[PDB]
Order: sequence, then structure tokens, then C-alpha cells
Amino acid sequence: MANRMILNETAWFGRGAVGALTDEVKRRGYQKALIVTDKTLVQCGVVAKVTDKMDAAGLAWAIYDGVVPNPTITVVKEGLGVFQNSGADYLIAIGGGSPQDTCKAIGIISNNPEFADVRSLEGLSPTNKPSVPILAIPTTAGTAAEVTINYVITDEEKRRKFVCVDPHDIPQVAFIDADMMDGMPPALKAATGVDALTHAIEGYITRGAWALTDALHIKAIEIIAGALRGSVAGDKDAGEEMALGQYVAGMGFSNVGVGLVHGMAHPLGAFYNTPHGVANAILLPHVMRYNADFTGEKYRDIARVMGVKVEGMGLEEARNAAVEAVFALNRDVGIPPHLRDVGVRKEDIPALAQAALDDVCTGGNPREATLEDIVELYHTAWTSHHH
Amino acid sequence: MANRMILNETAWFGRGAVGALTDEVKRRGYQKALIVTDKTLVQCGVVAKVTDKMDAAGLAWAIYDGVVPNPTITVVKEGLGVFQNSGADYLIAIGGGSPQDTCKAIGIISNNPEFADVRSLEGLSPTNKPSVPILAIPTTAGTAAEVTINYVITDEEKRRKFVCVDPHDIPQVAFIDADMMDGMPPALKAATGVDALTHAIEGYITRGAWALTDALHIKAIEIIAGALRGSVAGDKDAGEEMALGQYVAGMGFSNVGVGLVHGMAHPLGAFYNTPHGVANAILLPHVMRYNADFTGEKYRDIARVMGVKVEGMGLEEARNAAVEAVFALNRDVGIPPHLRDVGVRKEDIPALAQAALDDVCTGGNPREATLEDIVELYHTAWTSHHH
Repeated sequence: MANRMILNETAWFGRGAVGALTDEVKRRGYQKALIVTDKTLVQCGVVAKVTDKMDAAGLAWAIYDGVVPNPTITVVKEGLGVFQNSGADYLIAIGGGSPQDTCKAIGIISNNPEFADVRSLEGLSPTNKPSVPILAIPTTAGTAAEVTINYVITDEEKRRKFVCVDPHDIPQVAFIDADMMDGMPPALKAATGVDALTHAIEGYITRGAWALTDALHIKAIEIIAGALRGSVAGDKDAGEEMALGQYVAGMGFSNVGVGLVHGMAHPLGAFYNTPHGVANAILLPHVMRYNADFTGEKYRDIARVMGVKVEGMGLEEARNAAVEAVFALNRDVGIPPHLRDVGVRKEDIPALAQAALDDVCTGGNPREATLEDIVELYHTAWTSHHH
Repeated sequence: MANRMILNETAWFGRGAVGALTDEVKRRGYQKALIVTDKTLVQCGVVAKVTDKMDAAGLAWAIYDGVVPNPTITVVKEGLGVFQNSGADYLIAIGGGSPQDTCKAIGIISNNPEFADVRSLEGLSPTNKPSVPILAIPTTAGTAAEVTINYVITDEEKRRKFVCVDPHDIPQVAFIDADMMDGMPPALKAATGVDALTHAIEGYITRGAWALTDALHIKAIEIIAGALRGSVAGDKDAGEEMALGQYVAGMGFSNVGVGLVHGMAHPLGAFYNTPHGVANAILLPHVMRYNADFTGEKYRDIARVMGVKVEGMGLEEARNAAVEAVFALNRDVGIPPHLRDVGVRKEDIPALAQAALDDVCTGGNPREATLEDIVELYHTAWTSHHH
């Protein structure tokens, strides 16, 4: 059981980090970018922040702005057409998950043309050539698509999504620039922030957790717990910290499994289209409580970096302190306290529990959960038991 | 001031991790390896551990075993000749710093032939093509050459070393396998271990330190402090932990500066050819004491991961506890307590101090040191003041 880590070979961090793109492109000798993005980011002038710098530095670019939410086989083929017809030799992905995923597909098919039908990339793609180089510029503080080897494409003909898993698709450079993100409403910054915290905590305690993912996850938890209140209140430095925290959490959670929070949040998506972030946030502290005795010393670390002094406490008191710290953050940033507050129905719990039990990613949970354990966990998260 | 991180895109960790090489090569589609190594590793059967696996998996390889300590322009040209004449399309670097550095030079010149004279690579190499892909297998627990963008070549004609700095030279995969290292004497495991601890502590507190290098450095300190006693005593699991700790320390310290320990150890190399590791180890706690008031909360973290309970202490007591923990580890693993125990002469301190002051890397030290500060620090490290 050797451990593998896959990361972006190069990453730039800070407000104004996108400024590093022109010097990277020059040193890399690339002739011409295809910018892959959507109409919205062009219309709002976000793409122009990049093209203005490239024009000033004398760097050639073309654009494909046809990306839509749930990118399709058509969008991939369309983008690959513009790549081929524009004299481009590298990709700049400007946007959230959809542009990032569309770039991976375009870049893979360009160097692996036997996959031109796109649907043949599903599962562990048998590619033998790296993607065309991708320079990734995420514009949402909620995406880490640019540090994962996964991408999701919609097959319109067959009426389904398909997941592609391929180390060859990893972007060569990530630019993590809070200036390119700015402008979520407080409520979504809250859900997004605790969504990242959930991935970092689940990754910290997943069965396969090891030294390198532990190193990154505990830093992400420290950053997110330190910054999320300030970020929700619109603090500029807090926003920059949250961009870093989301990426660092991304580095860890892209390389190890998850557990029952993901397992239990995913069916709530399938049933009520509850925001993945809000469902995750509500469940997190209840699942942390469930898992506590199977986490060794790790909740001491979580308690410490969330600002609680626990070195004088016994291990179980320290574990209780970590759980209470997460309840406190959820309250402070306006997460609904219970699943019924976001429209979950008591009568669906047996069905939801079965879905969570059969979810592949539930196997990463450090404590074994039976159907009945998961039923009881939904109920504890569903309503207050103060009456 | 955006921060850059450069890392190996892929790394494999654990005893038997070199087993992952054959599946990596197959998925990457590469036709044929040039193995770059020295005669010693061939003679002792270390290279055969790799070629035996490649032969069983049906993977083609050639060998260049002409690497010597302080690799020369001649060794680079010789290796490039074998690369060209063997039908190789990728590199496997088997060995310590010398084979790793020779590979970077060969791989860069192969894809950047305008640098065929080798000496034209000195400084920030103006390469526009990535190196031929390098799969790095370090065989010494003391090297992190495979995660740095630096390499050093000896110019025999001009009677000098030259340093090449080039993001294009970064290996694509590192295999960190304690089985490929096994067999240092205790005394050198001790010097090597505290050498890694020194890089991690200096990197943790250097002026340019930031969230991602902090995340990796504090994990390396935890791993090394936890494992070094067991490793020196020949514990097998401790040896595996030390291989991981050295690499993780490598990830951090390759991306940020150092300080006065490096600044003061380097002239001791130039004057007495004192092992870089032993000089670093002796100086570390004295420099930590000097720096303490310019390190914020960080020595609390060092104290904690080295096994000291300091949450009840004031910050300055916690800082004293970190320093005492490092003195304790040095004693426990047999580091000489004072510089005069390794032949440093009192009369050389003014000259050594001047060299340290003018060393470029001394600028990373979080506390300003004048000539007189550095003179006094050498004296405090030079002899016991208990008599």
C-alpha cells in the first residue's frame, strides 16, 4: 500500500496572482492561448482582466465562450474546433467547474485524438499523452476542479453524465487570485466556506488519511476556521485567505477519500436539490460526533486550529470541543441548524439512509455505519430534540 | 507579492513504492528509459531492484552509470550521448544528488539543444521546453534534489561549479521508497536527520514563510522529531518515516528561503570541510534562541510536535521549551554539543562571521544579524560556558 499524491506542478497565490500568467507563458515559450470560459465572465469584464494583461505583454490569444453549466459532448467538440482553427497551443481555463472540466476534455482529446467521440473517455481514460498544457484561473471560491484529475461531461444522445478520471488531465499551473473571484452574497460564502471545511475534516479523518494529506487538510481547517466569519462579513483579506483555504483543502481531498458527510449529503441533492454546501454544513458536526472515537488525536488538532485550548482536557472532552467549535461556526455564519429547515422530510429518511449506505464514498468513513446508524444520524440532524 | 509553489506533479511513498514505476511507465506510454546512476549502485545490486521489475513488466531500458560525485560537463555530454544512441525517450534517476542533477542537465539539453555546451545553463536558464520526463528514485535519505529546480555541474575547463535554476527541470514523478535507501551508519542517519530538521525549522521561520510552506514544514518537523531516535537505532518503520520526512521538508524548503543556520554552517564547510549536517545540527538550537522573539507563535508549534506540552506556558517559556527540545534531540542521537568538538578554531570566528554576513541566504533570517551578533553566536556554539 504505497500512497500517491497528484498536485499542480506550479501554483501562484494572492490578490494579483493572475499577473504572474504573462511571465509564465513567456518562460514556457507557448505561441497562443485558447481561453475557455462562458459568456457571463466575458460580459462582466472578468475575461478582459486577463486579455488586457496578455495584450500589454504581446501574447496571442483566441476565445471559446460557449461553456454552459453541465458541459456537453457538443461544447467539448465546439471548443476543440476553436482550438484547432485558431492556431492555439495551450489552454487558459477561466471560470468555475464547467470551464475547468471543458478544458480537461479539450486538452486530452487534442493530444489523444482516438477519443474524438468524447464518451470513450468515461472511467479511467486509457490516454498515453498528457493534455495540452492547461493554465487554470478559477473565478469561484467554491471550485477546486483545477487540482483534481476528475471531470464530468453530459452525454445528450444517451441522456446521462459520465465521470472521466485521468492523471494526464491535471493543469500545469493554477492561479489562485481573490481579485478574479470577488462577489458572492454572504449566505453562499457561508455554505461554500463550510463546504470546504467539510471536505478538509472528512479528508483529515478518512480511512486512507496519511502524513501529506494530513499536513494540507489541517492547514485548510486552520485557514477556513480563521477567515470564514470575516469573509461572510465581506472582509477583503478574509476573502484572500478563503481562496487559499479552498485550494489547500482541494490539494488534500483530491488525493484521499471522504466519509458519511458526503455519503449523506449526496442523496439530499438527489431528492430535494439541497445545495451540496448547506447539506454538508448541517450534517458535519453530527457526523463528527458519530465518528469521534475512530479519529485518534485528530479532533485535538481541529479544536486547537479552530481556537479552542484543549491540551489540559482529556481526549474525549477535546473531541467534544471540536464538535462544539463546528456547531458554533455554523451558528455564527447563518447555516440552518437542522435538515428540516431546508425541507428534508422525515418519511424520506429510510430511502436517504439506503442511498448513503450504497454510496461508494461512504466506505471512507472511519466508523462503520449500518443502515440503522445512518437512519439515526439523519434523525439527529433533522430536528432539535430540545422539545 | 504573489507566492509561487513548484512541486513534483506525482509522488509515490512507502516501502515498495518503486513497484509503482512499471504501472506509471505503462500509463504514460513511454517507449524506453535511460537509467542515470553510478557504478556503485550497479555493483551493489540497487539498480537491479528496478531493472528486474522493468524486465518482468516488459519495459525497455538503457543505462548510463558514469555519474561521479560533483558531476562534470563531460559526464552530462556522455549521458546525453547514451540517451541519443539508445532510443530512450525518458529518464530514471537512480541515486543521490549527483545522478538527480546529471538527469536534470541531460533532460534539459535533450529538449533544449541550443544549450549543448552545458555551461550556458548557469543561473536562470532561458529554456522554453520542459526537460525530457524524469522519474526520480533517490537512494540516500539525505537528498531532496528530486523536488528542487536547482542543479550543480562542475566546469573542468574553467575550474568551477555553476548553479542552474530552471522550473523546466522538475521531475514529473518521485518514488520515495525506504527499501531503495536502507544502510547508513547511525552517526550519519543522525546528522542527515537533524540536517532535514534544520531545513524544516529555518523554512518554517524564514521571512518569506507562508501558509503552504508552513503546512509542509511543520509536518516534516513532526515526522523527523517522532522518528529520528528510532531511525538512528535502526528501526525499520522509523527509516520509512525519515524518508517521508526528508521529502516533505524538501517540498517546503525548495520553495522559500533559509536563515542564519545555513548562513553560518556554509563557511564552516569552506574552512574545515565540516559535514553540512553536523555543522547545521550544532548551530540550530543557538540560532533558534537568537531568533525566538521574531517567530510569532511558531515555536509553540515546534514544541508541541516535538512532544512538549506548552499550551499552559507563556509564549517565551514555550519558545524556551522548543529550543530545549532541539538540544535534547541533538544529545539523544549523538550530535557533538559544540563546534570546537568538530575542530572549529576560535581565531577563525571573525572570518567565518564575515562570510556568513555576506552569504545571500542569511537575508532570510527573521532577526537582523550584524557582524558582531554573528561573532557572538559562533562563540556561544563554539564552547560550553559552564566553566
